[PDB]
Amino acid sequence: MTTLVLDNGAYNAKIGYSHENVSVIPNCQFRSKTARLKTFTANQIDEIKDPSGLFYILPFQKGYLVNWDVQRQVWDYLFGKEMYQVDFLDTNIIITEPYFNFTSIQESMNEILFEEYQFQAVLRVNAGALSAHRYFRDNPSELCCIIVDSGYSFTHIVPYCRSKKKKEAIIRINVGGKLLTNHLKEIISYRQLHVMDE
Amino acid sequence: LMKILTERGYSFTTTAEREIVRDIKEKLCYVALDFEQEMATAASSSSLEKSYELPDGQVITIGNERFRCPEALFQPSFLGMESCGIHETTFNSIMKCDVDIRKDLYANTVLSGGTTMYPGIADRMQKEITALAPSTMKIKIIAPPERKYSVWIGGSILASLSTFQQMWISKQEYDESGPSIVH
Ligand SMILES: Nc1ncnc2c1ncn2[C@@H]1O[C@H](COP(=O)(O)OP(=O)(O)OP(=O)(O)O)[C@@H](O)[C@H]1O
Repeated sequence: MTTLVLDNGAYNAKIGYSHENVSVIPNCQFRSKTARLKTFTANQIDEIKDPSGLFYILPFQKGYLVNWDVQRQVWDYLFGKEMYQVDFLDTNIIITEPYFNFTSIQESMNEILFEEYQFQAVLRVNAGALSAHRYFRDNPSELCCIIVDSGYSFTHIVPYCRSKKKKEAIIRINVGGKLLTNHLKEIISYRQLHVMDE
Repeated sequence: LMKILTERGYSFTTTAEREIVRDIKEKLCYVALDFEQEMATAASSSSLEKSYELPDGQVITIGNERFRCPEALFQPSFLGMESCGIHETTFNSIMKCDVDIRKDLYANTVLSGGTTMYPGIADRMQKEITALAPSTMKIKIIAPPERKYSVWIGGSILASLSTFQQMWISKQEYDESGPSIVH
């Protein structure tokens, strides 16, 4: 059987099945100031002939979640067609979770996953834990590894040893790709004009 | 008017020539007795022939087109194309208009356009509308002294009206409705 691996964040929502759907599908919705305020979904941005001035509706602005509505709409729009073949109980999903995420929000996300989409199985694996498993499989002679995951909205220094992570020497840094993009925006704005917010 | 001048003896046949006939309207644009003005003036042709200035110096005493085809507005049958005389045409317009609004239509009949520069249009419209209209309703004709460009003046005012800003159509709504806007 096939499975659906899902990683999610502020910038990207990477879902993929056992063989294909390898891309940079975003997680946020786009509203065009010109296209009659139409609310686009993750991949529908390609339908926008003018992405200038797109207003971003973000389920995550940083490591943690906000406004479930957007995330559930994105998941529905993704599943509704070729991306996942909406069939629910035929296969299972494996979702990633941040290093230290809202316990309540994450258990409620699992609740929603079990109730509304009713995947026959899902688990609480960590985004860093999956990369740790990948690296361990790549190098079976290794017994301990540190992951520096500098995502577009994440910067995690996560240890892994003996197939277990310790919650003492685990670091996160707020200097992410989104902050870098915003700083470049502000710099260009300040050095070419007094205001620019694309 | 060119055919009238041909009957007279000039016999122009092209616009490059009858540009001066167009200009003749600058002085040969009076009418008093819509029914017999031209005849009564041909009978006593004096101090009414303005003698328009021809290029070749031919100042022949123009005295029949002075009253022929300023009246063609009130008498379309005088030209050959038939229609309600301009006065009765306006009258039929305000008649087909509403009954209550017809009082203000009588009281606020405006005259505008280059052709309305004829000094006699005001008085002749007064007379014809008073003959065609009831006695209770009067005719308060209003011909601006500069009716030549009254349309342009009013348009410029409407454009440069102070608090008229919000009613201008802009690229903002054009980029989402285009010509599908009110039109
Ligand atoms: N002072 C005048 N006396 C008599 N006739 C005139 C006078 N001035 C202009 N005309 C005639 O009126 C015509 C011009 O009309 P006017 O400028 O009032 O409206 P227009 O803009 O020319 O017409 P339209 O509005 O249809 O374009 C000219 O062809 C001219 O022969």
